[PDB]
Amino acid sequence: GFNCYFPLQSYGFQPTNGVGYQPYRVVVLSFELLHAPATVCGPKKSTN
Amino acid sequence: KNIDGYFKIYSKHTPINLVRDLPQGFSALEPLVDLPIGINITRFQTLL
Ligand SMILES: *[C@@H]1O[C@H](CO)[C@@H](O)[C@H](O)[C@H]1NC(C)=O
Repeated sequence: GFNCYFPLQSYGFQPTNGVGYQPYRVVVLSFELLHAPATVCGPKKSTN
Repeated sequence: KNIDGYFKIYSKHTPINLVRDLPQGFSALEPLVDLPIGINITRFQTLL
C-alpha cells in the first residue's frame, strides 16, 4: 500500500559480492555474574 | 531433600516379598543425583 512495505526482506548473497555484503556466521555468548551456585564451568586441570 | 541450594535424592531397590506393608528390617539408601537446582521447594506430587 501507500507508504506500506513488508518489514521482512532478503538480501541476495553471492560469492562475488563485496566483502561488506558477504555474510558472516556470528555467535554471541552472553554471560552473567555469580549470583548463584555455578553449573557451567571451565575445565580444571589435574597433575599426575 | 533440599539443602544449600542442592536437591538430594537417595534411593534403594530392595526386593520385598510382603505385599501388605513395608517389612521389618533395614536397608540403607544410596544417593543418586545432587543436581544444583537452587529453586526453593515447598510442595510435591506424584504421577501415574
Ligand atoms: C526460599 O523460598 C523463598 C520464598 O518462600 C525465597 O525468597 C528464597 O529465595 C528461597 N531460597 C532459596 C535458596 O531458593
